[PDB]
Amino acid sequence: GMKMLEQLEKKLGYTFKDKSLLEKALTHVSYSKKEHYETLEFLGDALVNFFIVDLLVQYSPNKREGFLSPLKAYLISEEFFNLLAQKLELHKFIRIKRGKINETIIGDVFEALWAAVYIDSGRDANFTRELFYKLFKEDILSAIKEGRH
Amino acid sequence: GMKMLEQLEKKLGYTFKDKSLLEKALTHVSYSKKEHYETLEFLGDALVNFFIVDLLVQYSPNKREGFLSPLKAYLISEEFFNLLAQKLELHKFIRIKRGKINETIIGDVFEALWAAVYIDSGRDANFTRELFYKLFKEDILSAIKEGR
Ligand SMILES: [Mg+2]
Ligand SMILES: [Mg+2]
Repeated sequence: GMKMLEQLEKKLGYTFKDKSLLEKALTHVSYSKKEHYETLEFLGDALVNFFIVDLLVQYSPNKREGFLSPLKAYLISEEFFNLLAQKLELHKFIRIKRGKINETIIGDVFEALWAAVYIDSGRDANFTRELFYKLFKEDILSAIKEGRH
Repeated sequence: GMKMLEQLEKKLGYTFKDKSLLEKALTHVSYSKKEHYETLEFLGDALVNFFIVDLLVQYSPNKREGFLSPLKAYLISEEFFNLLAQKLELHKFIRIKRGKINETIIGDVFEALWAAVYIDSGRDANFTRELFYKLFKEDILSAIKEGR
């Protein structure tokens, strides 16, 4: 009946001050050239990279870089990022032209989405960090015990 | 603390609650197989990459990723990390046995220092990022505008 252009803030557990910041992260070039998520994703690349290795360092049974690197590569692959986005029904809110979206846009939007939240929050790394954990902390650890990649 | 640490802190502009936390970041495995900077370096790598890209995203006059990546590549270079490490004469505090300090090792310790700052502060990314800007934002800015 309702919820089509949004409901994702209800998934995240975060309501944006600036809606066009959430929009932008969900907007691919083909749909909008003025403002799309390219610059947000670049930030979100490194922003999310820190959220994950900060967990890695803490919960991995090892500690040595040799056992952390192959595990790190996995937890920050588009593939895994998809499994994290699926929990967001991300594909649903992306604003993309034509019928070819793909798995590359997704994780990237997954990337631009946590950078938008970051920036929305007034550059609140901790909060945003914590918002990220409430959603996928569970899943990352799990992925840490089974040892994938 | 100790008869040395205390000065790394005044330069850094931050005093640790955990003294051995800062030491482990300065300690090469050659000096202590048990507690050495390797894991902190893991953290601080992602940590430092974050602070710097954040500044990049913010102050770059060109936003196109095709413009961003390059300067970034330098901003995380071990060359540039050494530029920043010089600001606290970090080689002076590094713990190492049989063998000499390098720029690489200095870059690895730079990373490890910031992860330890981050952890010792209560895993406070905001505070740590600001301490990082207080010290280095000015050099990163002059840098971004193709400052040799
Ligand atoms: Mg990406
Ligand atoms: Mg390193």
